[PDB]
Amino acid sequence: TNLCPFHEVFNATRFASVYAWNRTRISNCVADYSVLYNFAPFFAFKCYGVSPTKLNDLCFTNVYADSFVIKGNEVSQIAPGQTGNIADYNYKLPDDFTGCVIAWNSNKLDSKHSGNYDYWYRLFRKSKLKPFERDISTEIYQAGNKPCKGKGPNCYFPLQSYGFRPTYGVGHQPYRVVVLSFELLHAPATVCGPK
Amino acid sequence: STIEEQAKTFLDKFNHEAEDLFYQSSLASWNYNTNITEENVQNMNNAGDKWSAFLKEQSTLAQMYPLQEIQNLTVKLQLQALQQNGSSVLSEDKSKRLNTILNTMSTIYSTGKVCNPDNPQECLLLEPGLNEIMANSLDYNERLWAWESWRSEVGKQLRPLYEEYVVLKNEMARANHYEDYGDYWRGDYEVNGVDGYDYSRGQLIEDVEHTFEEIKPLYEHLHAYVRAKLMNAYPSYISPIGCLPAHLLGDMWGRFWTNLYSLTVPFGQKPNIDVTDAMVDQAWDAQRIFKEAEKFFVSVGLPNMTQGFWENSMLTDPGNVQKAVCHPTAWDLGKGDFRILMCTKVTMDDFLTAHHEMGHIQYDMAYAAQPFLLRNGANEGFHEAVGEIMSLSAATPKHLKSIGLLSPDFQEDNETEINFLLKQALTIVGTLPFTYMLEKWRWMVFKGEIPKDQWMKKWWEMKREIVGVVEPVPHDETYCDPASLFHVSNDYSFIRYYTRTLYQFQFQEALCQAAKHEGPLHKCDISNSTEAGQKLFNMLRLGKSEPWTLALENVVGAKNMNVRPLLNYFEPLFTWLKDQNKNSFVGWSTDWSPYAD
Repeated sequence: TNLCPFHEVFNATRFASVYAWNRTRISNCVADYSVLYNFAPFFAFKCYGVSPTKLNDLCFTNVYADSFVIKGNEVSQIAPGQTGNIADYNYKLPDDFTGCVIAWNSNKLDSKHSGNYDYWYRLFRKSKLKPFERDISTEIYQAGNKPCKGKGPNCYFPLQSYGFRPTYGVGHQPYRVVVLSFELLHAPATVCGPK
Repeated sequence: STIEEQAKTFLDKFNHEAEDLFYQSSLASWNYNTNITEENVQNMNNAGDKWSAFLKEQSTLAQMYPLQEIQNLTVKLQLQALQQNGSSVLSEDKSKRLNTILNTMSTIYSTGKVCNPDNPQECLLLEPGLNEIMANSLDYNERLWAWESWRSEVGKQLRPLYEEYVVLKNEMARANHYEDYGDYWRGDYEVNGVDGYDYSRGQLIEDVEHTFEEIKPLYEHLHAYVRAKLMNAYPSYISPIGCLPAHLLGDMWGRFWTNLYSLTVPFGQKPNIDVTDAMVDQAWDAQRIFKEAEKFFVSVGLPNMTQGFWENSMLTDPGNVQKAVCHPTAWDLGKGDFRILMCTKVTMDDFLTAHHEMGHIQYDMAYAAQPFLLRNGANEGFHEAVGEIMSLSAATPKHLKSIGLLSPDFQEDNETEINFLLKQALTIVGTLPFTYMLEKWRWMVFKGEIPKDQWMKKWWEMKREIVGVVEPVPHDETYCDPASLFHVSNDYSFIRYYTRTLYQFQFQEALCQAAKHEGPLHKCDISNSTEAGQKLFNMLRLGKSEPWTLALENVVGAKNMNVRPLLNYFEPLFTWLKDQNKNSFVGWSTDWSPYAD
C-alpha cells in the first residue's frame, strides 16, 4: 500500500503566507484522512457539495492542496459568495465549488513576543481577482491622479504585516487553513479510497 | 478620482498603523503599573514618545482633505479629529514651559506634607494622616488646624504658576479659533449637521441653570436636617441660622457628606445591613465575588468574560517586595485583551466596585467592532452611569436575599427604607452643588471676567450663596484653595459627574419600566430580564458613531436631560423631612461667620 504525503503539509514549519499561497498536486496515492487527528483532533471540518462519508468510495484524477495563514475573524470569508479584503484581493473561491475546508489553532507555534512580522497580506488593488488567481506584484499603488515617484502622499505600499502575539484575543490569533479541491478529467483515475 | 476614496484609504491605513504601536504602549503601561521598576519607566517613556511622534507625522497630513467636500459623516467625524493642531501651534519655548509648570505642580501636589509648628519633628501626610483625621477626628481645634495648615502650606505655592497656566491655555485656545479654554472643554457636547439633533455649547449652560433650580427645595431641607443634627453634635460652635463650618463636612474639601451618617442616622437603634460578617463566615474570596458579579450580567443576556481575563488580570495584592498602585481601573489594550487591576479585599464596597468595573468592561467590549477613532463612549458620563446603575440594582435587599447572604428572618420596615434613602442622598445630593459652583467659577475665571484681585473673594461669595458654607478663617490673595484639589491641579473636568448623575436615574427608570416593575422605584431589580438587556445592548453598540441625543432618545424616548426621575426616587425622604423641619428654620444667613462673633 502507498499512502499520500499528507503528513508533510500538516507538519511543516512555514505555512505559505496568504499573499503567496502555495499549491501542491497530489496524485497516485491513497488518501487516509485518519492521520489528520495526529496533528489536531479538534478540527473545523466542513465540506461543500460532498459529504465525508461518500468521499471514502469515490475516485479522482488530481487533488490540489492550498495553504495559508489568516486571523480568526477572516475565516468566515473563505467560502462561496463572500466578500472582504482577503476574499477579493488575496484568495477568491468560485460560486460553484466542491471541496472541504480545514482550520486549526496554531497560536503557541507561530506567535512570539515582540511580534512575528514574517507574514504579510494585501489590502490595496485596482481590481478584484478571479477564481483561483495569484498575484505577486510589488509596485506602488496610485490613489490620486498624479504619477508615482516613490512613497509619499497618495502613494502607499500595497503590503502590510500582522504582528501576532501570544497575548492576543482568540479573534486575532493565527489560524492555519488548508483547502482541498477535487478534479475530474478524461484520463485514468489515480486517487481512490481504501477498501 | 474623488477625494472621498483617498480619505477612506488613508484612514484604513492609519487604523492598522496605529493599532500596533498602541498595543505596545498599552502593554508597557500595564507592565509598569503592575511592577514599579526603573526599566519599566524608561520603556513606557520610550513607547509614549514613539506614539506621540507617530501622531505628529500622521497629523498635518490629512489637511489635504477639506471637510467642506466630504458628505458621509462616518468619514467626516474621523477626519475632523485628526485635523486638530493642538498645542503644536505654540512655540517650542512656550510648550516646554507649560510642560515644566504642569510637572512642577504635579510634583508639588504629590509631595506635599505637613509638620507640627510646636514640634517640627512630628510630620504627617495627606493620604495616611489628614484623611483619617478628617474622617474619625471629633475635636474642633484639631480639625481647624488640619484644614488650615495644609492649605496655607500647599496652595500658596501653586498660586503664581496657575496664572501663567491660564494665560497659556487661553492663548492656545484662541489660536485654534476657540473663544477660550472653557469653550474648548465644552466642545465634547457639540453636534452639527443633523436636523432635529443639533446642539450648541452655549445651550448647555442654559440647560444646567434650568435644571439646578428644581434641586434647591430638597437641598434646603437636607441642609436644615444636617444643621439640626450638628447643633446637638457640636454645641456652642454651630449657629442656628448661619452656615456650616467647612472643616465639619467630614473631608478636606466638602465634596461628600457620607461621613455624617453616624451623627445623622435617625433610627440609630435599628440593625444596619452589613453582610461582611456573613461573607467572612462563609469564607469567600475574590473569585467568588467576580463570578457572582458575572452571573448578574449573564442573567440579562450579556456575553461572558474572556479566558485571558482570569489569567492576566490582577485581583489580589501580592503583599511582597513588589509594589503596585492600588486603584480600581479598567484596561483596554485592544486586540481582544481586557484586564482589570484592583487590590480586591473582602468587603461590600469592594463588591460594588467590582460590579462597577465589570459594567465598564462590558461597555468597552460592546463597541469593539467600530473603527479605532470611534471606539469610545458617546459621552463622558455614560460609562460611569452604566457602572452605577448596576451597583444600584445590586445593592437592593432582594438581590442579597436571593443569593442566601441575608437570612429570610429579616423584615423590611419604614425606618430601614428611610435610612437607606438618607444614606444615598448624603452621597448623591451633596456633590451636585459643589460641582456646579466649582465648574461655574472655573469657566468664569477662564473667561477673564474676574480680575486676579477677586478670585478668592468671589469663591467664598459663591460658596455662601449656593452651598451655604462659611470659612472658619479669612484668607487673602496669598492663599489658593481651588488649587488644593486633584482635578483642579491635574487639569481635569467636573461636569461629567453631574451629567452622569442626571443620566443614571433616567436609565434606571427606563430599564425598570421595561421589566414591568411595580411599587417604589428604589426596590427595582433588573435581574432575569432579557428585554432590558437587549434594549441596552442596542445602544451600547453605537459608540462614537452617532450623537448622544439619538442614543438617549432610543433609550428613554427623550433628547434633553431631565431631573424628574431623581425627584420621584427621593419623594419619600423629601416627604419625611418636612415632618422634622416643621419646627426648624429654613435658609441660611450670609452674614454670620465663625470669627465674626
